[PDB]
Amino acid sequence: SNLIEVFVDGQSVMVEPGTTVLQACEKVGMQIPRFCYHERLSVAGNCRMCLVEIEKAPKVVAACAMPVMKGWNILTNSEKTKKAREGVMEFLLANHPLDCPICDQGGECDLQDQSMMFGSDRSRFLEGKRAVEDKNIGPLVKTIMTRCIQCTRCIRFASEIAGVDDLGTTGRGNDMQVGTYIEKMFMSELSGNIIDICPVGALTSKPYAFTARPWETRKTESIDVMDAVG
Amino acid sequence: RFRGEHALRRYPSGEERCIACKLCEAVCPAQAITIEAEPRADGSRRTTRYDIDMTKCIY
Amino acid sequence: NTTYKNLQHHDYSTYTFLDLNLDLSKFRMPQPSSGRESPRH
Amino acid sequence: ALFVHRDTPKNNPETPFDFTPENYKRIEAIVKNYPEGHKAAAVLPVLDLAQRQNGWLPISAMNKVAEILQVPPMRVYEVATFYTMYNRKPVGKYHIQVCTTTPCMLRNSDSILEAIQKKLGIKVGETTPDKLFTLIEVECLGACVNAPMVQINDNYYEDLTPKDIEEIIDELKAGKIPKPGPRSGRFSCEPAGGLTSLTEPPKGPGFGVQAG
Amino acid sequence: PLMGWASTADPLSNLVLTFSTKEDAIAFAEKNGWSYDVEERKVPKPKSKSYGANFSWNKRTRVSTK
Amino acid sequence: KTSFGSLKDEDRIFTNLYGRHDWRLKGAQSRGDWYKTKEILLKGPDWILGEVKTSGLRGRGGAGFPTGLKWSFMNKPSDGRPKYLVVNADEGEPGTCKDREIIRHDPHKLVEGCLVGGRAMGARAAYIYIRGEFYNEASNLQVAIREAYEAGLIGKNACGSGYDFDVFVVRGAGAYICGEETALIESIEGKQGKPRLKPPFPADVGVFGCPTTVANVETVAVSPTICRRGGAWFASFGRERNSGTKLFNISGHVNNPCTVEEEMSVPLKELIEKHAGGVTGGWDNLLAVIPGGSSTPLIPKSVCETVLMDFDALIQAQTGLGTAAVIVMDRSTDIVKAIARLIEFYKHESCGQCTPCREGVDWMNKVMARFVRGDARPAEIDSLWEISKQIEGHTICALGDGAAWPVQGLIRHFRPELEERMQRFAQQHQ
Ligand SMILES: Cc1cc2nc3c(=O)[nH]c(=O)nc-3n(C[C@H](O)[C@H](O)[C@H](O)COP(=O)(O)O)c2cc1C
Ligand code: SF4
Ligand code: SF4
Ligand code: SF4
Ligand code: SF4
Ligand code: FES
Ligand code: FES
Repeated sequence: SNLIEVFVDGQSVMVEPGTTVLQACEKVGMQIPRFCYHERLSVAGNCRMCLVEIEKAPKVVAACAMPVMKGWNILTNSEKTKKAREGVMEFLLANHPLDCPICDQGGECDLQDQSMMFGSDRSRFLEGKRAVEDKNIGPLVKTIMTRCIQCTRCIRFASEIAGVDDLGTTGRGNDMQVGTYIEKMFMSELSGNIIDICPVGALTSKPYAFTARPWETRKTESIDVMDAVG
Repeated sequence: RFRGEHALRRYPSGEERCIACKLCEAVCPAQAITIEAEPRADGSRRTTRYDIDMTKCIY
Repeated sequence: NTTYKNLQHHDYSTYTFLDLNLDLSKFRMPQPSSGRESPRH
Repeated sequence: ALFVHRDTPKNNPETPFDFTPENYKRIEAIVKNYPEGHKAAAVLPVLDLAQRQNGWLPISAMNKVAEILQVPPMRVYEVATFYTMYNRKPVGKYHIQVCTTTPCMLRNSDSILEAIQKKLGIKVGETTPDKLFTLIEVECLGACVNAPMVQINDNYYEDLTPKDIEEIIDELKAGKIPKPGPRSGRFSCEPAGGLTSLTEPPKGPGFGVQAG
Repeated sequence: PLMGWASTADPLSNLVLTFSTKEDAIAFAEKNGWSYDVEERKVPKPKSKSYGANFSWNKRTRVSTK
Repeated sequence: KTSFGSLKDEDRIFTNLYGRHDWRLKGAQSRGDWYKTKEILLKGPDWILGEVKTSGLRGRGGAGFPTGLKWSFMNKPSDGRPKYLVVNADEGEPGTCKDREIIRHDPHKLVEGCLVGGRAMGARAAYIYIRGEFYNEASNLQVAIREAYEAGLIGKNACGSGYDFDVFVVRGAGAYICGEETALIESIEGKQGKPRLKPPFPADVGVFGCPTTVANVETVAVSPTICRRGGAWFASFGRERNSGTKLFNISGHVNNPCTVEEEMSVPLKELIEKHAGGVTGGWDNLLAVIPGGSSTPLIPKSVCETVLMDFDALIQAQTGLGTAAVIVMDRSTDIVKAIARLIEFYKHESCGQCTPCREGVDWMNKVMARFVRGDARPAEIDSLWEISKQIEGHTICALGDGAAWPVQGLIRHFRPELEERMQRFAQQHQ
């Protein structure tokens, strides 16, 4: 009845065909750490944090965009899984500036939480650290593109949901700006949703900008007005 | 390294040194720090209110 | 042999590729369509 | 290297740009190469046609390519900023590219750079105080079996030395473009001495065929 | 009115009681006396995503930007 | 078993590599092309796949997968969508000069190979992706395709068969990863040129979504002579697994640098000396020899006194053989400077999908610049070994692995020269 056996960490589970490895690991409750996978957008393999080891295999595969063959056995806490995660984390924190005090996602970043719970302790990379000139996406969205990790999730969101097609990658190598080439104010509907999509503090809110910090403000359930959907 | 009568420093020939990053409010074990932040017209992130109770302060 | 049989490419100007591409327009397979004329119809 | 447009009024649309109808006939042929329903694949050759119809491409040209091929403009901006033919800054009539990576550098490339440099005066990246001699160094052009090599517009030059650099630059100043073959013997990639490779004439049709 | 703080007449407001099932939550709320509104737990929907359908031929799932 | 041999004429796969013969359809027919090709088209793709798998054509282009198995992967039962053949004619890997020579001098043999490959899998069209920097040779290839269509040779009723087939030429725009296996496919589609992930292989999703296959110009150009000449005669050259003829391109610090055709199995010293002059200053003057090009670690002199030019032999020497770029470097040359410029090449030509190759090529270029100046301590060269371990095997494409290999080969073999450089800078700065 369309069932495939996957042994997540030895424990067996039946999984429908076609789904990714990460949906199976979330079917058993695990979380493989991730930056450019998102459960509402198309799957791209840019961030490379999502790597996981399959038993009896030389290479380390990407759990975001790997279909399920018959009878897997997946090690989420093996040796080279942890070595690959600490490696990718040590690459990501190189060209990322020292802005964690002045940043706006300082309580709710993902580089910080994953560099705690998966990454290394001592750093390296004595010299370098590129800096990119920031843009002006809109008067509603403050934009510091120095903090960008080029995960390409704002672009997939704009193109597949907002339908605007204004955000683009430009350049090669380290020089990959993510933005509008023509100084154009990205002004459309659902433009506010892009600040929750960007996982690092690059595309942040303009009126909220420097007024709070998320470990103090308490959360409360509520229902919208002014829209019939609520 | 004596501890008592804390005050805010400022830059050499410059502005206030604080950022309102709320690290001190997060770590204050007496919960004596009260920070309210606003940016000024220049665009640098700053404060409005930085109130300490010396009565609550265990130092 | 000792005589170089190129210099046919000695006098290729700028637009010669696209001019030959225009010259090869006919006798060509009819380019099978696929539903819509574009991903945005 | 200025990956933001920054209007610069020689740019800053609308700058007057238009195609000859013969180029419209070209674009008809190029779009008819590709299967119908995927008309967005002709952006690269049509944008190359715009590059050769107007020696450097403005933003009005990218907008016009987007209007003809009915794509969004931002994909055209991505394709134009990604590749290396599409020099977005304006360049001159001639365009010197000195190719140096490893074997070009390993066969004394810097003498060619200094020979260009003191024959022309201006340094890399920028240009002369008129048109037609924008100088850049580049990565591999694919003729590694020869000298550090010289590309002028759609033309190679292989197996050089600084005196041939001076000859080529003075004849380009005269306007008479030289022959685009390599210099100093071995007119193609040959062992320059006794030619110890194939010498006998080829056998022609049916030399040991089996189950044709 | 002397500093600009948030005074409150609320002892019970700063509580949170983390539980593990809805049944023990309802049992504790009915036992200890006060009223209760039990909301719902809303799981993420199990979808099916596919890179191969992100690169399709005739369908409209053509991302055109990666 | 011929003991690893050396090539002799009349058995070369393609003559007229130097342009000395008449180039036209008339000249190709005099040389022996388009001979009995209708009986090759009218015999069946089972025969061509059996012939290619029998001959043992090891695939060229740097990957090294066997070509017969890939063309057998293209035997999906036919659906409502067509099938494509993409002939990859780029030259990156500085040292290459490989199929520039073929695509300038004998394009009719490329049209041979693409027609036989299109018949070999039921393909419908052949897109030939040429490098953008090869404009004169692209016009020559257009002239060859024009004369092929004008003689009624391919097109509708290809060689008198009932099998239509067409060839299109896409000029590139200048890149290096457009030479890859799948960023090629996105460069055809009119996107920006970036690779795709591997779990969709091109035999399932390819050029706009149709199952296509990508083939190097050497494999395509050898592919008609495998069919029109003897069955497994191609495997009479060298060893058994990796066999046949290969171009060898000897550039750099050799006397009269050139390109030759030889056997696959051939000793390296005989390759260097007996076909392209000699090493400048005798054989003893050479410092190192890199085969393959820029995606292969180096070989010191004591190893290359013996090791022949085969895939498995160079893997036993722990260097993955790329494509034919067997170049040398002299004792009087800063190999640290040459390899640091090669890392600057990888920084100039690499996209930025993956965080590992992007950030790692950044660190390796800054660290190799500091080692050219000698501005560190040996813990830094050990950390360079650590990062070159961590980049390799965690990317989309093989450019990250290719950026990790020569740094590894340098740290494996020329350790004390780096120690001497850093000692010199310490003694001068102190
Ligand atoms: C960085 C890189 C460079 C490549 N360069 C070439 C090249 O110059 N020519 C080529 O045909 N394929 C090139 N390829 C693609 C692969 O070699 C591909 O497998 C090849 O086109 C066909 O392989 P095969 O001959 O083993 O079937 C390159 C791939 C990568 C990752
Ligand atoms: S985005 Fe995250 S890592 Fe970057 S400055 Fe902000 S909190 Fe720090
Ligand atoms: S701006 Fe944010 S969402 Fe967009 S690529 Fe950068 S990190 Fe990702
Ligand atoms: S908020 Fe507190 S910890 Fe942060 S900069 Fe100001 S004084 Fe320092
Ligand atoms: S490893 Fe680098 S060059 Fe290769 S796909 Fe990833 S980002 Fe691009
Ligand atoms: S989630 Fe798999 S690569 Fe980012
Ligand atoms: S490096 Fe100059 S031609 Fe290849």
